[PDB]
Amino acid sequence: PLKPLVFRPLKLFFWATNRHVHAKVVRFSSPFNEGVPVVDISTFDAFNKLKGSAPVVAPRSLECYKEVAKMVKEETARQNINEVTLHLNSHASDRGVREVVRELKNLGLLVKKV
Amino acid sequence: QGGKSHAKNWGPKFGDGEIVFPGMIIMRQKQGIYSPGYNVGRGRDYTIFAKTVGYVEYSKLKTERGKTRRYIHVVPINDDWSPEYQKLADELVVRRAEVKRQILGHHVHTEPAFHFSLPQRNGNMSWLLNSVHKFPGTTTLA
Amino acid sequence: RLLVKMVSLAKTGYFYVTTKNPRNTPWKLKLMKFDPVVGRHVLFEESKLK
RNA sequence: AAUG
RNA sequence: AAAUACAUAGCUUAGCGGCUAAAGCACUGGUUUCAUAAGCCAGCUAUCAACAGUUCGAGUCUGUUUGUAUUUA
RNA sequence: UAAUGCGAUAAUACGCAUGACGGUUCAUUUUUGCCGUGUGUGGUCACGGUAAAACUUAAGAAUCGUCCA
RNA sequence: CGUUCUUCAACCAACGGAAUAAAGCUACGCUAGGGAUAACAGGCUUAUUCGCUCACAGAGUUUUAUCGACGAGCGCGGUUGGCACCUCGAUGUUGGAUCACCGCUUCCUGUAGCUGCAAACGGUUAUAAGGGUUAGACUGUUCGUCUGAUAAUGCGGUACGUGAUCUGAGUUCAA
RNA sequence: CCUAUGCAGCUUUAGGGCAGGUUAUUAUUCAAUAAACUACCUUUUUUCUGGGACGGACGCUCUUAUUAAAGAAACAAGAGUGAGCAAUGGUUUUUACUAAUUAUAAAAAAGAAAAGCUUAACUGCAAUACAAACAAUUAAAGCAGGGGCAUUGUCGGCAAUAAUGCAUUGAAGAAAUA
RNA sequence: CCAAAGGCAAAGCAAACGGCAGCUGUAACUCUAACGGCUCUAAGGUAGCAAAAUUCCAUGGCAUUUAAAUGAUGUCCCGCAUGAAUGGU
RNA sequence: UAAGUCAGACGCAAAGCUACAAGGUUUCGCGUCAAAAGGAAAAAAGUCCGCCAGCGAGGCUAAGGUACAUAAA
Ligand SMILES: [K+]
Ligand SMILES: [K+]
Ligand SMILES: [K+]
Ligand SMILES: [K+]
Ligand SMILES: [K+]
Ligand SMILES: [Mg+2]
Ligand SMILES: [Mg+2]
Ligand SMILES: [Mg+2]
Ligand SMILES: [Mg+2]
Ligand SMILES: [Mg+2]
Ligand SMILES: [Mg+2]
Ligand SMILES: [Mg+2]
Ligand SMILES: [Mg+2]
Ligand SMILES: [Mg+2]
Ligand SMILES: [Mg+2]
Ligand SMILES: [Mg+2]
Ligand SMILES: [Mg+2]
Ligand SMILES: [Mg+2]
Ligand SMILES: [Mg+2]
Ligand SMILES: [Mg+2]
Ligand SMILES: [Mg+2]
Ligand SMILES: [Mg+2]
Ligand SMILES: [Mg+2]
Ligand SMILES: [Mg+2]
Ligand SMILES: [Mg+2]
Ligand SMILES: [Mg+2]
Ligand SMILES: [Mg+2]
Repeated sequence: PLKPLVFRPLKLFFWATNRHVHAKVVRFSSPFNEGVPVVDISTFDAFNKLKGSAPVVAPRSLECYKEVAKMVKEETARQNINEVTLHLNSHASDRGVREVVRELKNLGLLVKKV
Repeated sequence: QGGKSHAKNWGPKFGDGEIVFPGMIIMRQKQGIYSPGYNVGRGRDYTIFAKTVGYVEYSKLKTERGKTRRYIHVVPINDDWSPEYQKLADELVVRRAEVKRQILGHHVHTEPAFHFSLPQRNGNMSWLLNSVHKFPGTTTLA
Repeated sequence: RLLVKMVSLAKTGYFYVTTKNPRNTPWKLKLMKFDPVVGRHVLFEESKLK
């Protein structure tokens, strides 16, 4: 019962590793050509930012997950992006990824699964 | 003693680069050996049909768990994936019917012409009869 | 298994034909379904198909 | 209440 | 080779999905009799042709290998 | 793809750490056989296929072991 | 009383289902057709049957004298089968009487070796088809059992030879 | 011997009838009706088949050989079925799970189980195709109405491949005429 | 023997149309079973006769008949599937 | 053409059934016969070469042949 594939110009991707969570926004013109990444934010950037001001425990923490969502919201708002579609895979069910997605929805970004 | 079940023609109907129109059947299969790609659909018996005007494509994908997945795609005419392609497809559908009627000839009638009018229900044409037949517009109020 | 008639409770006379097993569900079956005579969903009650 |  | 039935303690004979069991003869012990039979009392036989399946569970339902009738060539 | 991977509190701040040896799992079409179609007195014929089956020598990658020659 | 819509039921399981329903005998039989289809004979095939070669294990016990096997190959068209090619505007059945032509895989009358061949009587192999191959009891028989003699009482093919030459006991019409 | 738009005679607890007699019921001073017995009249008693009879079979699915497009026959071979489910249907959430069917290498953004709410197992239509002698049989984007769960996706029954029957005649609910 | 399914009749009728079983144990050595046990049915074939105009094994066994007997006669007998007015001897 | 046909046969090459038999039977690919005269192999439906509108005492070839029958070393 796999559903047919639907092409979308803007998609959100997550890459969950042992140490960090990476979020990217990529624009596509056709499935046969490479995309162009417009946003590239990971918990590594948030950790370097918060640690200077507010001590955090480690990159994989609730404080950094919310910080990553906030930074993603600013970049999309500046570029006039308000709606994205999430790419679902094994990493999409990670607890860290789910926290970031919840924060993005509350901030105002409309994320669609289908 | 003997006997045989009616044959089911499993298999592909089109190859790579062949043009299709909406509603055309591409694959008849008993199990989901092939999966739907872009611009296609799937029936409850794993029949794959086209949903736009374009050309058929085949591709293979390797999944996370090491399995092999096979897709069927329909590519637009000029690789146009913009949302404006839908209206172009609608015009092509109308044009195709006109081409077919011209080739067939006038004596292959495509509409009925009875000595009576078919009833109207819910704003559409219905093939079911009413209890009484009457001429349209031949009566006045009261 | 048996065939039964689900009759509208609006007294419009509309009905549906369904299948029921009297032993597993030994009570009158009731469902919400569309009634074309009225134009909205109403309550239907099981009755003998005869 | 058949038998030895 | 076709076709219809049946293989149940020592022998006839219940049973044909809830556990693996009924009834009569035989056998064993006791009682009655001077003793033996009949008559009386209490017991005992994992009680289910052989193999492979179905099912939570089969003597019980489905196939195969054996034996016995019955009809046909 | 070191913002990696793996872990026996298994969480990831801490532990092992990208080299080197050893053992496993993955080019003149390697060139022979074989198969298919066509033609055929049953083969002194032609073309193609084997990412369907047998068959060669490497080089690399992924684990794993290791005070290291 | 009639029409439309929403629906269902019975026999249709010989399951495209309808003349509402609905079993047999004919050797007393009749008509129209087929060798498009059987029974006798011919044809094709050779599993089976029969024969030969290899095999020489095993019995005999020095001998492959003689008997004889697992297994494999080849041949024959005579046994039991398979097919449906010829004949249904007709190719007379079994056995015998009468009279025949051919093959040799030889029962007797011949020729030459071997032998567990002293002689006699035998055994086996090779070669040989000119002549011969008996009279009776039982049985419709082919066959089979038996009796008295005989050099010996061979097998097979010929529409399982032979009814425009004979026979009619059996089989196969009406009692 | 077999094959017919076959024919005839005979038989019976094969179907239908009453038209003589007997019998039963009723009525008038040699009559009327009949699920009975006898007599009589009329009608029916498939096909396939290595000849016919005897036996077996006739619908619909899966698998095997005739290679790797589809299709393909024999009284060839090996297995199923004439259903079940008021949830085992629809839809959301969670995860130490990834099975089973008559048979089968289906399926990881998918399923199964657990928890919650529900009846789309709808009304009226439908482009275009698969298949196919015809009849029917199969898949389906999309439009309007009323709904379910989500909060903008899906639902016109069930993983898929079997669980069926034309027309006629009869019956039921509603509506329009006369 | 009138049960079941029919017919007829006065609720009865078989010289009306019809039917008339099976398993198992037992006597000195053996064999056989005079004699027991069980199931079922409306009833379970009695006398007589019997290799038959009736017998599948079959050309049954024995005796007579012939030099020689699938023949004939006599005899033995639960007889595939004999039998008493569709009569038995 | 709202016509005729719905009895097919064999050769080479595969598979099922039979006995990796049949001039057997059931499917399948090509060809020939059926509806096809002429030439070669003895006669020769299905094999090999090759498709006949008519006449002629011209010529070149295919399959197959080239001491006699019988044309050509
Ligand atoms: K029929
Ligand atoms: K004839
Ligand atoms: K001689
Ligand atoms: K035959
Ligand atoms: K009588
Ligand atoms: Mg069947
Ligand atoms: Mg409806
Ligand atoms: Mg005594
Ligand atoms: Mg005649
Ligand atoms: Mg013939
Ligand atoms: Mg034939
Ligand atoms: Mg000789
Ligand atoms: Mg002779
Ligand atoms: Mg003769
Ligand atoms: Mg007579
Ligand atoms: Mg017939
Ligand atoms: Mg059609
Ligand atoms: Mg919605
Ligand atoms: Mg669905
Ligand atoms: Mg008599
Ligand atoms: Mg008399
Ligand atoms: Mg026909
Ligand atoms: Mg035909
Ligand atoms: Mg033939
Ligand atoms: Mg002809
Ligand atoms: Mg020349
Ligand atoms: Mg010459």
